[PDB]
Parts: sequence; structure tokens; C-alpha cells
Amino acid sequence: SRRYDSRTTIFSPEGRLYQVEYAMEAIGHAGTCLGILANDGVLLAAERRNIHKLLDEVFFSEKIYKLNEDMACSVAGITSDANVLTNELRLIAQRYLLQYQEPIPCEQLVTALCDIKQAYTQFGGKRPFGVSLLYIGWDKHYGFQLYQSDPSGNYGGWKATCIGNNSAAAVSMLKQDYKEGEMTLKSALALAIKVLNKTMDVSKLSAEKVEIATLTRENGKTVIRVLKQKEVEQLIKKHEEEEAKAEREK
Amino acid sequence: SSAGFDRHITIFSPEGRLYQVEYAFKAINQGGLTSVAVRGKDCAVIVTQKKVPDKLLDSSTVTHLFKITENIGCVMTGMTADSRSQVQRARYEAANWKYKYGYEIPVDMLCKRIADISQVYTQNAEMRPLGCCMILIGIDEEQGPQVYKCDPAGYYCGFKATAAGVKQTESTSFLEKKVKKKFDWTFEQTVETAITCLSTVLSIDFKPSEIEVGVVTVENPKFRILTEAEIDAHLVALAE
Amino acid sequence: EVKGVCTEAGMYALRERRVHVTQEDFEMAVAKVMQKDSEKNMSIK
Amino acid sequence: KRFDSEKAGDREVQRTMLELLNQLDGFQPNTQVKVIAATNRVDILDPALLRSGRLDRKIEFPMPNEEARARIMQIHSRKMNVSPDVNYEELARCTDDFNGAQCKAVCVEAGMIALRRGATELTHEDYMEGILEVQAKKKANLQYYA
Amino acid sequence: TGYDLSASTFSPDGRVFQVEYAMKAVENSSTAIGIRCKDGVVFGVEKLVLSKLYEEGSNKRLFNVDRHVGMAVAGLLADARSLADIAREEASNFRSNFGYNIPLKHLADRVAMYVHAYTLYSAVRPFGCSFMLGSYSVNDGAQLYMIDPSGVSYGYWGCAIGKARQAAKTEIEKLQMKEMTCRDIVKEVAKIIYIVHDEVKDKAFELELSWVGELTNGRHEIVPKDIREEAEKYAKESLK
Amino acid sequence: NQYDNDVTVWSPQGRIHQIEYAMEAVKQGSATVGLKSKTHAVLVALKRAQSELAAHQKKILHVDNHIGISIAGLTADARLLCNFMRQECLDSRFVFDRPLPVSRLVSLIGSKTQIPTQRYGRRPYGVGLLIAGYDDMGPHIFQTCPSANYFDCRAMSIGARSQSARTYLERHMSEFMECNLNELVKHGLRALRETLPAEQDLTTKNVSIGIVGKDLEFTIYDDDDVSPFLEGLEERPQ
Amino acid sequence: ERGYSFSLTTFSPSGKLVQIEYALAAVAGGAPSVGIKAANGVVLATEKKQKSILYDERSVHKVEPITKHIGLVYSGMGPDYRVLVHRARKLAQQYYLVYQEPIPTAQLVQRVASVMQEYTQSGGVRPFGVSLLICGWNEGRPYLFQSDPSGAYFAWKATAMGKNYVNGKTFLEKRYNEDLELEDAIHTAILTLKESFEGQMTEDNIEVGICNEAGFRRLTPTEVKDYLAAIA
Amino acid sequence: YDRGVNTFSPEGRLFQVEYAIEAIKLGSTAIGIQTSEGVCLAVEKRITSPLMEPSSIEKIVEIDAHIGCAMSGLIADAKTLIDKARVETQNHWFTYNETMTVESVTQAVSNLALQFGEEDSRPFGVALLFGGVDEKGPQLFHMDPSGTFVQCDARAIGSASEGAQSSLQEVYHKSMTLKEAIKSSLIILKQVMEEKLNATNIELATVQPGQNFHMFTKEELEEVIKDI
Amino acid sequence: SYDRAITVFSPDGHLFQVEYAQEAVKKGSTAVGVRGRDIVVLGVEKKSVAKLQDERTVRKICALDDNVCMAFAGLTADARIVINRARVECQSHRLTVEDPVTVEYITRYIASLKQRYTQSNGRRPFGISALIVGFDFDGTPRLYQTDPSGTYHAWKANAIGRGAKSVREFLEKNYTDEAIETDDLTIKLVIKALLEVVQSGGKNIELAVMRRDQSLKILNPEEIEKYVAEIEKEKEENE
Amino acid sequence: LEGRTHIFKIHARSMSVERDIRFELLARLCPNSTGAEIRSVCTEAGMFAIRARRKIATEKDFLEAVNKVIKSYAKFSATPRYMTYN
Repeated sequence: SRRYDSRTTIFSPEGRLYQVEYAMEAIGHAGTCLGILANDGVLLAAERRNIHKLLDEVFFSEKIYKLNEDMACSVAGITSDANVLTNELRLIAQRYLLQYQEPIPCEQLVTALCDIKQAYTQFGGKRPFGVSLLYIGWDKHYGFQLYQSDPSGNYGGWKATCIGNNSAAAVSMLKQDYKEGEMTLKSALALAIKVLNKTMDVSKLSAEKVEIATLTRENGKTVIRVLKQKEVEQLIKKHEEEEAKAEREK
Repeated sequence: SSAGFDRHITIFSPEGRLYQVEYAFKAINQGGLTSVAVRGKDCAVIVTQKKVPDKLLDSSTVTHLFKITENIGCVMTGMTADSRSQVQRARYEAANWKYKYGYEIPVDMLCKRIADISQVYTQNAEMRPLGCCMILIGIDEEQGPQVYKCDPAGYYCGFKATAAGVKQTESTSFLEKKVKKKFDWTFEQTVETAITCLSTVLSIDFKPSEIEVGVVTVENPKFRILTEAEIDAHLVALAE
Repeated sequence: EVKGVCTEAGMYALRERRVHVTQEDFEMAVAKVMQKDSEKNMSIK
Repeated sequence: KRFDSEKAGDREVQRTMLELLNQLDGFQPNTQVKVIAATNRVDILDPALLRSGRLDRKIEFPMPNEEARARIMQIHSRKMNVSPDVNYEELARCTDDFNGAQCKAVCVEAGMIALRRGATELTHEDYMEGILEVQAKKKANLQYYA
Repeated sequence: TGYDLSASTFSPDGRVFQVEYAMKAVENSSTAIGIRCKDGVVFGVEKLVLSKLYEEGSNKRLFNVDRHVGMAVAGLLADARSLADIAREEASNFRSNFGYNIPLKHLADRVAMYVHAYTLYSAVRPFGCSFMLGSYSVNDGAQLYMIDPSGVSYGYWGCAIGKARQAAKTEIEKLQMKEMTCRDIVKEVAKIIYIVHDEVKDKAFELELSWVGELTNGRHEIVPKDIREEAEKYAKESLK
Repeated sequence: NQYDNDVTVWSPQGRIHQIEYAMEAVKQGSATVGLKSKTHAVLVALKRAQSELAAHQKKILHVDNHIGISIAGLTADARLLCNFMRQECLDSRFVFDRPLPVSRLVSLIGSKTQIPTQRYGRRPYGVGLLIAGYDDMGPHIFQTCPSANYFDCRAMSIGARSQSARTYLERHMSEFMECNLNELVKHGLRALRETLPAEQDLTTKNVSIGIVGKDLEFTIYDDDDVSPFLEGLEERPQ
Repeated sequence: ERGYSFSLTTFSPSGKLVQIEYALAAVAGGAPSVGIKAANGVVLATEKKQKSILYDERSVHKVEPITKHIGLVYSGMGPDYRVLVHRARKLAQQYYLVYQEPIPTAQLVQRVASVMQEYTQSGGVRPFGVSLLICGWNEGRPYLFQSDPSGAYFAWKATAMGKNYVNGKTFLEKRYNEDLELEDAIHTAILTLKESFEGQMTEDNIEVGICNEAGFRRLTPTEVKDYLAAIA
Repeated sequence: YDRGVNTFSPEGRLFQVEYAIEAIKLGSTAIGIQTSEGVCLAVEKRITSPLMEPSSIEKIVEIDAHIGCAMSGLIADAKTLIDKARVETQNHWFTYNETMTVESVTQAVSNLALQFGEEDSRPFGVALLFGGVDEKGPQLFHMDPSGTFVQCDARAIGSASEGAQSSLQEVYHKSMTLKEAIKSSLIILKQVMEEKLNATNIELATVQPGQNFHMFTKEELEEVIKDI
Repeated sequence: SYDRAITVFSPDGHLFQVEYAQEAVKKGSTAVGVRGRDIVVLGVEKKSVAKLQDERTVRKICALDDNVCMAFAGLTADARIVINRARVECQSHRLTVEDPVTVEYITRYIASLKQRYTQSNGRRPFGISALIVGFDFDGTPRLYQTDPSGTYHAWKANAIGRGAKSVREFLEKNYTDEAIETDDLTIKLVIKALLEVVQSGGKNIELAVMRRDQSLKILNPEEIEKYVAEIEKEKEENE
Repeated sequence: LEGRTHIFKIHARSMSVERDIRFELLARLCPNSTGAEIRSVCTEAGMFAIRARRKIATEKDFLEAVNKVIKSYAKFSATPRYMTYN
């Protein structure tokens, strides 16, 4: 009964992270998100947790939060714990834009909140953040950058992401579909439709129960595109047309 | 059944039930004190009593009737240790209403302010639940008399006639048919309802000395405790 | 559960006293087993 | 009787002891042939034991007095041959909190001092020797500490 | 089952056994009682003696908090001097700010909040010692107030604290307080205190005596034995 | 034994053993017997060391001019209160420009140890200090205990094997109020040497002696200063 | 595990969190309060029943509007309601005078529930079992939102908690679809409100609040019974 | 059972304080000797791997110009108190104009020995050996985490201190000079060491009023080797 | 009996959560390294990168200054703090005492902070370690290490992770003056000792050579193949 | 101390042992080994003597202590010595 005591401050006992193993369990609970590589732009997807049609949908962008004019994020986790991180990084990105009058580079930006989330997972017996939120944007140096926040303080930022534990079926799909230099952002958008229609548990890609948010680089506006369900409905008929075309072979 | 620290803390049970607070509900019952709060048309009468085990008992200090303001009194139940601490607090929060707002408090918000910090006493278990019970009265503009009660679970409460405590459950049951009626009540009628409800709970009807009876009426708005001379006069008036 | 649907669809067809079963009664067999699914709405949403 | 059940290994007897209380309750002939009981500790005691038939006189025996520990140990040592010049003053005061069995431990020790033994007891230090044996002796005191 | 460990938290029965532990800790202390006469208040303390154990007349439980107030305390001596300094600091605040005699009724309420606040927080502990508050003044008069570790504020004409508080208060009802002089009230305590608390349990002891009243002009000071012919009044009727 | 953990939590019997546990540390120290006469006071302690070549650590030291003290038990709380004794002794020696009597001074020490024995998260303090001093009414000898109870006495003893010291003290302490310093010092060591085992010294460097008086400032007597006190001694019988 | 300790919140091995989950079980045992978003306004119908006939509902008020144009109702337990009342009374009036104008209620739900989030989410020692139905009128289009102790804000055209939460939510899920006529939506919302309600319905047994685009108006049991039962 | 650390024992006494004495056993063994002419001390470096640099970890440090030191047990806790007292000796040389005496260095650390505060959450199990030359000449002091102060003519710590103190007091010479203390140091050294002697295995510390500081110098260890 | 470990020591005199923390360094990312009279080298690998993810995000080893570089192991979460925490102190040692950063100063800071990091109940201890890589002023080499207890120690070469003593046995032949006489043989010897560590497949292998006071540069898959060719030629001509 | 070497005196009659060995050298370095652990020390000593073909414990004069130091310390436990002082 060495690890059965509530601690949350000091680590576990063989060198493994005590709570971080359990923190990734909460990430794989009711999480949904995806990412892919796109030239001259980027694309993200969301899923509405409640498919009930009586909702007002007045939240507009909900699973996708916009922290900057040129940057946004996708929350996967508890919405209550994440809303504290929304304004947090938003004010940190605002105090940086206040100081230098220059858009905050996402290199130090992501690592700032990762160290802020790290302090709550370090000391004081404080509850860890069980929310993993993505990062997208553009900078003057490396251009398009993709990141994913982790509770432990070591970010899961890559050029691809897996949310949630159910997305593991899409990871083997993204590695097999891995490509460099071809966009055509719609090539990955049509591929993201195959991700939701196959790897995800919900089929047919219900429009009102999901969301697709894309960011196209524009100087200097950098327009962030909330779709939302408008032409996703024709993307449903577009992916089903591909399924109707694929069955013609055999 | 209990799991974890829920015995020592106020957190809710798997059935959604508090522990340290539910044990303080009968903490007033262990005090052995019955204070019934009944309000007539223009008046409200509070009836209480006390026990005299030893002949050295002083009537002054052991008297349970506490007067918060000239126009606003009160009465407590249960353990009297914590009750005095809430008495001087009600005097302090009423003075803040006098200082800041300039006039006398309706006492309807005094029950809210007291129960708000009483909820802080219910918040953290390190400061103890403070199981003293508070019953309030007062006078508001064109509202006639009022009656208020606050236990140490921390809400503001008041109605026409409300009584809660050790034996107050048997008093309110008899008064439901007794108070209605529900017409203009004379001063002698309100005192008659104090003994008759006590006669259903106790039926000892001992010397008027030990029992303490207050009244709040509008002639002079100030609250006044009944003198021992007039209590025995109204006692022999209702019993012929 | 498909076997349970065949049993529930066979109980109401037994009540109507007929040798066969109607597909509408199979829908009645589904409506009986849909009420037991998981729990809601407290905790999540 | 502990708290919860089941079960105690002696629960058959803990019911029989309470049956003895029933025999001292409903059976009048049990008023004959008085029975004596003794226990090591009162930590576990049944409240129903109060009665004349049941436990009536219950005596708490504390640690014997310093004069009492000297009298009980003298009756045990009257048979043995001890070296003369016994003041009885120091041996009584050196006995504090010690049980009567620990007194016989010194008495049984005092019977070995005749021949040699071979360690040299001499005299007047005999009693304070086995007196300290159980709870003493430092050693430390200070070492490794302040 | 672990419900009596924390003093701040309640128990499933609706009370705290830590208060019972502090109440019974006062019962283990030596007998110290008090009584108030017409023009004064009598204090007394019975100090136990084992061997010597030290110079006679020091470390006495009689304490002087204020000019017109006095202390008769029992229990652990460090907390007795601690409660003496808590009241001494409280009497220092009223004398600093105002400068006149602190009424004993409101002085008991100030010490009540102190002892009560010590029972609220589980960080500190409820004091297992009790004291006797009494005072006399020309405008105020003689009052004697008894305070318990639970925080209940109240007073009687007389009180008993020690091994047995029953047999010590048994003869106080037949004792004549008002009519008999304060000097006679001192011997009324000294006689039975020697009668009760028999010398078989404690071979040697000493009885401390203190009195404040009109004869002392409101000042509190320990009255010796041979003074006021009290030495002869002590052993006169106490030999029965 | 779980009820003895917290000092704040009262036991089922109301007796807190955390004080009694520190009473052991007071009784696990060296045997020291303090005493006073009307004229002058003589306090005695004992020294013990780790090895033979290691010098025996002294106990009795000097604080105030007219206040000598001994010590036993934990040295951490000893020197913490010793420096605290310096600050308390220089309070009136600076502002009032007069020394503080032991009567009202220890009342602050007893209150200093009350907080660690009351609030949660704190422990008692084992203290073997034997405090002496001279006010206008003559000498006073107090005692220090984790229970924070100081008693004014002519003679008292704490530490190891000190129960045999009080027995030799009772009849002697009443007769020691008369005789002067010299014979009182060698009569003081005639007590401890009966408490300590009689088969060994009792050397010069293992014992602590001190003397304080109204007109005589407190001087620490150790090593060669003990030699005048140890000469002309009556050997213990067999 | 355990493993999450507290500050701000407790732990679960599987999902959600234990401890305050038991307080969430008390939320379902609270006072049921229906709510309605209909056309240009928001309607809120609560349920209040005193223990004995000696009580008069004219004293205790379950509807305490924070602003003239924004009312509120509570679904849950006791004074933890009144705690956030005075809080929101301080919270909403601070932001009101910062920019000197009310500003659409969407930002009100943002700021007012932001501290309510922290207040309910962070460790309060004992948990808080009071949820809320948030309402208001903004730029001609009102809003009806539902908060909870867990801090998840929702949006419903017709919502219910406490009692009927299992029955009434599925009721409004079927009979009510998208947006319908104003008073016709109040009808079916009360029909499912009287589903599990007691057979005895009087002016004092319930209360109906309404948020007009002209500002909130708190009704009384008098006009509540004089309207209809059946109010429509 | 149920040890309450700084809170006392049911018997009772402190426990972790005794466990701090066990923390001296895991450290390197240092054997000090105080002589009329000076103070000599030696300790084994105990090199684990040839990657280890000999002067990287040393158990002898210099508190003040005339004050030497020998640490024990843990390192980081030692150098903490070491550099601490080095600042304490610096402030003592300012107000009083004189270097801090080896005596007062003890009580300076002894007050903070067991704080039960943020340091000393967990207490430090580091023993300290205080050498140097005060106004009374060469002195050697020994202290423990509990704060004991006893002046020892020859003191040993570490692993072999048990068997080291055995043969120590037997061959120790109080009235002799450093001439015999030279060969008297290597006696107990070669005893406790199970491996060949080289400059990197152990280190010597010798401080004298006339010859200093010194401390010690390079390549004087191998000179003592060939002098056998 | 046994309370495990929180802060206070265990009855054996040692701790547990500390000993428990060093096993994280064993299961963390392995690393190697060597030093010479002028040029120094290092290596980490253990990247586990499939090349389908961003390569700059997994980058760990950085440098406070061109003279002194940071090389750590284990998880990079707490190590990212060690970076920033040492960047502020190295910038203060830049700021105050303008001379180039001395290895004794900077290591004591991290050590003194790594001791209070494991102290309070309070600040969480480190479960990772690090090894400082760099060069002393005027071309002299410097390399040190860190311990979860907040201590520092210097080595002749960097061998950690799995088989710390096994690589150290191979480092015995590295003590010759030939290494490093030429930077061509040293890098070939780095890929030698690293060949027995983990997979050593050449993909995740990352080595940065710092010559004298010049800032190091990560070897691209060009010169690394040439240094691997002479290492394979020296192995083929060894028979 | 002298008690552990007396166990080696009777153990000199076991195995193959002569009187030239120095027992007190390593005896003080392994305290609290009783007689059972040093019995296993002289036991595993013959285990390596058969593996190494040797016979008499003085042959083998210096290298008997070589197997004596490595086996005794391995039977107690294996702990890193660098973290001890660190």
C-alpha cells in the first residue's frame, strides 16, 4: 500500500510518474480532436459532446477556442478546468503583445502554459490539469507550428496529435497517409472526414455533433475560418461519394 | 455507513447527506430547551423556561432571554456556550446596519448576515460547527410584528408562527389547530396559547418564575420581557 | 439481446393469440430493452 | 464481547459466562457455593456483571506500597540465609512501581548470593540490583545524543 | 471509534468527548470552592502536599487579575497561570482604554469568548482547567460567576470544584450568606473543607484563603491565616 | 498509544503523555541537586563525556550576575532559552538598569513553553534548568519542567537517580539553611555521591558546582575550582 | 488512486471525480426548477413547498433577481444559493459599472459564472450542491443557460433539474423540437412540470418567473394562480 | 512502532536523531587527532570509478583563515553549513575586528542544529568536525546533528569509526609533538583501509600555528607513503 | 515500523523517494559523452522518433552559453525548468561577476536549489539528473553531473543510463592520451562506446562536438557517415 | 571482536585452513554478522576454492580475503555508495 495513499505532490516509487499515468486516462475519456500537415494553411476538427438538437448552439466555437487573432486552440478534457487555462494563456499572450507590440511566438507560448500547468502538477498538493488542448498558428521564423499540451509539463507537441485514446485507430491511419508538400488543404479535410467516419465511433459524420475549424495564412490578417456546419454537410456527401465510388471497383 | 474523513468533515454522503451538520441538528436537542415562537395579529409572544437544580442558581445570568436591540430581541436553544458568542455578533452586525445605513435593520437581513457566517462556521470543520440555535423577532415598517429562527445550518428563516428544537415538534403540531382561529389576537389570547402549547408538551405548569416569556407588540416598538408580576396575573387569568 | 428480442417479440404475439409474429411487435421488443441503457443525465452533462 | 461479529474463538465461553450470569439471575440455588474470579485487566468488563450473585466485591490492586513491597518480600526471604546488617530502609525506598512478582525476582535472586556467587554482591546493594534489572541501566543516558 | 479524537469536530451522538475529558480533568484537581457574601466574595484553594515539596507559600493557585477582581483556579498550574495572564491581558485592555472598574458580568463574557475560541479551532486545545471569577464594588455589588471549559458563561451564589463538587455544595444551601458577615463566610468554607477531602487520601495539605469586598475597600489581596482571627475559626468546629 | 501522538488532543484519561515523555528526557540527564541557605546558595550538577580523552561537558553556567543555573537534557532548547535568558536579563538591566528577580522572570519562561505544549504541530520542551537568584527577600530556587510549572524551593533535584537525593534532602534541607558556604558545598556533594553508584568516582572534572549570593556574584566552579571543595572529604562506607 | 488530492478538486480512478460526485447526487435531490426559452423572452417556473401550513411563502423568496433585466432561479440545495446571490449581486453590479452599461448577457454569463466556476470548482471544504438556470435579454435575443456545480454551462430552450430531470428532459426532447410558439412552449413545459409534481397544486406550491425583453418581472402567487395552471 | 520523529517516543526519546547517527556510518571515515603542536586528520576519498576526480569531493574544508574543518555524512548539507559559518566568521571579523574563535563556531551552528523548520522539513544528518587554531592553540571539536559539543583529543567518524576509536585511544599521545603524530596517523589509516594506499585514495589535513596553511599541499601524501 | 518516505529519514538512515527517483534516470533517455584537452563531444540518442512528428519539439540538449552547455536525461518537463532556472542564474553570473560562467558557481546554484526542491512538503523533488558539458576558460575541459539530492561531481567522461559501469569499463581504454589527439578518432570512439548502448541505429543518434571555446554544432547525416566509414574501416583493418 | 575470530579458530579445523591467516583484518569491517553469516563466508569460500581448484587457505594467503570481502558485502545488500554521502 505504498502508492495507495493520496499524495499528488511527491512522485510515485520505480521512477514512473504517479499521477501522469492517471492524468492520461482522463485525457482518453470523452476526448476528440485531430491534426494533419497542410501547406499554406492548417485545419482542425471538433466534436460536440451533446448530440441533443434542443441545444441553442449559441456558444459558437466551443471545443475550439481562439486565443489570438493569428492563433487558436482546441480544448479536449474537462471544460471547467480548461476555461481557467483559456484566459490564462490569453492574458499571457496579451501581456506579451502588450510588452513587445509583436505577436507572441508559439515556441515560448506553448511552453509557458506547459510550465504553468507544470507548477500545478509539481507542488502544493494541487490538482493536476486533466485537459490537453492543441495549438495552431504562424510565426515569422518556423511558419506553421503545431503543439499539444500535456499535464506533466512535457508537451505532446508534434506535427500530428492523437485525441483521445479512441483516436489511436487514426494514428495508424495518419502514419500511413503521412505526406509532405501537397496541399490542397481539402486533401487532408477529405482525409479528416475518413477519420471521423471510420476511426471514430460516431459514423456518417453528424454535422451538428461535430465542428471543423481551419486557419488559412493571410498577410497580415491571418483569417481563422469557423466553418461551422455549413459546407461540412456537402463534405458528408463528398466523402459518401468517395465511398460510392470505391464500391464501384469490386 | 462512512467512508474516509466524512466523519470529521461536513462533506456530503454518497446519498447526498451531511455528517457533522446532521449531528449538530440534535445538538440543540441535547440542550433540553423548548422555545416556541408564535405571532398574533399585532403581537408575537416567545415562551421559554429554565431548570433550577441548585438553590444557588442566579436568575440574572441563567436567564436565556437575550435582547439584541431595544426594538429587537431574541432567544436561543441547545448549548448556551456558543449562543452567547452569536448574541454579541448580532449586536455587532446590527450596529453595522446602524452605522453604515443609518437606520434600524428590518432583521430579515440580519438573519441572512448571521447565517452567512454561520455558513462559514459550517464551511470549514476546523472552526467547529458552533451548534448554538438562534430565534429572532423584530418590528418592520407597516409589516406588523415578525418572527425569525436560525439554526446553525446557516439560512435565514421566518414566518407567521415557526418553532423548532427539542420538544418544539410537539408544540407546532398542537398549535396548527390552536392558532387557527387565525384572527385578531388579544394579549391575553397570545399568553393563553403559550401555556396551552406548553401544557401539551410538558403539562407540568410549574411556577411562572422558572419560565421566561417575552413579547413584541406595537405600542412602544421597544422589546420588553414580561415582568414576573404580570405573568402570574395572566397565568391565573387563563385558568379559572 | 437479439435472442431477447425474439423472446419479447414472442410474448406479445402470444398475448394476441396468433401463430406468427409481426415485425411491428419486434419494434415493441426493442422498446422494452432500450430503457435499461447505461445512466444519465447526472455527472456527464 | 468485543464490538462486531462473527466470531470470537472463545465466543462459546463468552456466552457461557453470560449463561453464568443467567444462572445467577434465574436460578436461586446458585446462591450457594460462592465462586471466586480473578482477571489481569479490567480493560474488558461486562456491565451486566453487577449483582450479589454476579460480581459484587471488585477490588483494584495497585502496585504495592514501598513499605508493602518490603513486607511481602521479607516473608518470602525469611527462609533463606542472608548476610547480616539489613537496614530495610534503602530496600523499601528503592522499590517504586514494581510488581510483587518483580519483588520475588529479587527474592529469588537474593537466594543465590550465598556461595560465590561468583560475582561480588557484598551487602546492602543486593536489593537495588535486580530492582534496576528490568527497567535499567544506562549505558545511555547521553551517548549518540546530548 | 475515533470520534472523540478531534475537539473541533462533533461526534455521531451530537457532542464532543474532548469537552468531557476537559471537564473531568477539572474533577481530578484538588478541591477549590468559592462563595460570595453580602459585602464581598470569598475565595479558597486547597493545596496538596506530598513530601514537602518546596518552600511553603509560593506557586499558589490564588491569582489577582484586576483591582476589584480575583481568581480561584484549579487544574494544571501552567494553564492556570496562562488563563490568569489571558484575563490579566484582558483586564489590561479595559484599564488601558477606559481606566475604571470592569464589570464582572461583561468580564466573564470577554473570558467566555477566549475559552470558547480555544474550543473552536483544532489547532489549539480546550483548556482542562477551571477558575472562579468574583468581584465586589460599591455600585456593582458582590457577584460570583462560574466558568467551565465548554465556554458556558453564568454564575451562582456558590460553586464547587475538585474531586467532588456534590458534597462540597451540599452544606452551602444551609449556610447563611447575607446575614452572616464575610469573615464568618470564610470559616464556613474552612470548616467543611477540612471535614470533607479526608486526610487519608492526602496526608499533608494547606488551605489558601482570599477575600475581596467592602472591608478591603474593593482591593483584592490574599488574607493570611492568623489575620482576622481566622486560624482559630478554622479548627474550632472542623474537629467533628 | 495513538492518543499520545498529538499534544493538542486530550487522552481518554485527560493526561497528555507528551509532557511525561519529556519528563523522561529530564530524568535521563545527569543527577543534579540544587540547594540554598539564607546567606548563600550552592547548586551542584554532574558532567559526563563520550570517551576518556574527551573533556567532560560542563552543565552549570552563568547568565545574570546574581542568577546561576544548571542544565540537563536536550541542549538545543537549553541554549535557545539560555540566549533567551540573556535577552530577558538585559531587558530590565538596560531600560530599568536593574536586574530581574527570579520570581517574575520565570513567569515569562513558563508562558514561552505554553504555546509549544498547546497548539497543534508543536512539541513540548524538555528542560533541566535549575534557576537561582537573589531579590530583596533573599534567594529563590525554581524548577523547570515540560509541564511549565515552576515551584519556589530551598532544595530540589532532577535527572537520573534523583529520587534517592530527595530522601537525603528532606531532613538536610531544613538544617542547611544555617551553615555558611564552605561546609555547605562539601555537604552538597555528600548527597550526589550517595545517589551515584558508590564504587566509582566522582572525579574533579565530572562534577559541576556553583555558588551565588546577595553580595557574592555567581562564579562558575569547574576543574581546579572544584579542588578546594573536594578536599577534606569523608569517604563513603561499605 | 485517489491521486488528484484536492485544491482545486478531488480524485477519481475512472471518470469524473469522487467526493463532490456525492454532492452532485444531492443536486438531483434538490428543489426542481423548470425553465423556458420562448421567442423574445425567458420563462422560469420553480417549485416551492413548505413543510407545514404554519409557513407563509411571502417571507422566503426563491427568485432573487440580480439585475432589472436579468432574473434567476436555482435548481439544487439551500443557502449556497443565497451565497452566490449576494456574490452575483456584488459580481454582476461591479461589471455593470465598469463600462457603465449592462452589455449583452453573453458576457454576463462569461464573467458572473467565471468566479462561480472557481467558487464551485475550487475546494470549498464542504462542496456546493447548488446549480442555476441563467437567463437574460441581450440585443433583442434572450438566452437561457444552465450551470452546475461542476462548472459546465449549457444552453437549453426548455430545461429542468431536480425532479423530472430524467423524465422531463426526455419529455422536452420528444414533444419539443427546435423553436416553437412562445406560449405553446410554456404549455408542454408545465405539462411535464406537473408530471412528477404532487396532485395538490396551489398558488403557493410553485412560482413562475419571466424575463421580458423589457426587463425581468418577478411574479407573485396571486397572479400565478390567476393566470392558469396550465399557465399559457 | 508508529514512530513520531521529532515528537517523542512512548518510552521515550528521539528516533530520527539516532537515525542521523546512522547517517554518519554511510559516510567516509575521518579520524582526527589533536596534538600540542597541531591537529592532524585523515579521511578516505573512496573512489568508486576512475572517472571520479580526486579533488572533486573533499571532506576537509576551510571555515576561516585559522579554522579548518572536516565534514561527515551528507555532502550538500555539509557545504551548506560550511559556507554558512564562513559568512558567520566574516561578520565576526567585522564588528569584533578579530577572527571568529573555533569555540563560538559550534554554538553558532548548534542553535540551528535542529530547527524543526524548513531546514534542520527534514533535518540534516551531517556531522561536523571543527579543527583549527584559536587563541588557545590547536583545537579539535566534534559535533553531531543533535547539537552535542564535546572537546575530544582524538575523534573518528564514518564507517570504521567503531573499530577506529578502539585502537585510537590506545596509541594516542597527548603530550607528544607532531613528529610522532605523523606516523601515528598512518597506523590507524593502513588498518581500516583494505586497499593499497595512494594520494587519490585518502587525503591528509594538518594545521599548525607556526606552519600554515596547511591545511595541506600537493604531493605530500605520497611522501608519507614512502616514509613507512 | 516503516512509514515509507515523505521528508524525514527512514530508520536505516537513508531515504526512499530519493532512491525511488534515481530509477527514473535509469528508465529515462540515455546519454554519453567524452572530453579532451581542447575539443569535447557528447551524445544522447534515445529519441524514439519515428520522423512523422516535429523534430525540433523533441530537441532537449541546449546551451546556456557557447562555453557551457546543458545535457540532461529523463523527462524534459522538470528539465525544461532546469533550463530556464539555470538560464536566469547564468544570466545573473553574466550580469554579476562579468567573467565567463565558472562551473563551480552555476552548479552550486542548481544544487542548492535542487536541495530545497526536495525539501518542502511543499516543493516536489526532482526525479531526473543532468550533466554539465562545456570547457573551462583557455580551452581547458569541464564536465560535471547532478544528483537528485542536489550534489555535483566531475567525471572524465559521460556514461549514464543503462550500463553505467559497463561503459565506464570501456572508458578505461579512453584514458589514453590519443583520445582525443584528433577529433576524427574521438567521434569514431563515441560511436564505438555508443554502439553497445540501446539500438545505436544511426537515426536517433545525435552528437555535438565543441572544439575549444567555439560553440558546438550538431553533426548532420553527412560527416557522421564519414566518421562511421573510418570507424568501419578501422574495424575491418583491425584483423 | 575477539568473539568473531574465535569462530574462525574452530572454523580453522574445517575447510582447509592454517594458522598464518590474519582474522582481525576484515573481522572489524563486518560487525553484527553473528556466527551464521561468517559461517556462510567460510562456506562460500570453499565454493570458490573448488571452482578455482585451490586447496589450503594460506596459499591463497592474500586471495582468501579477496573472496571474503566480495561475498560478505554481497550477502548484506547492494546499494550505491555515491548517493549515501549525497
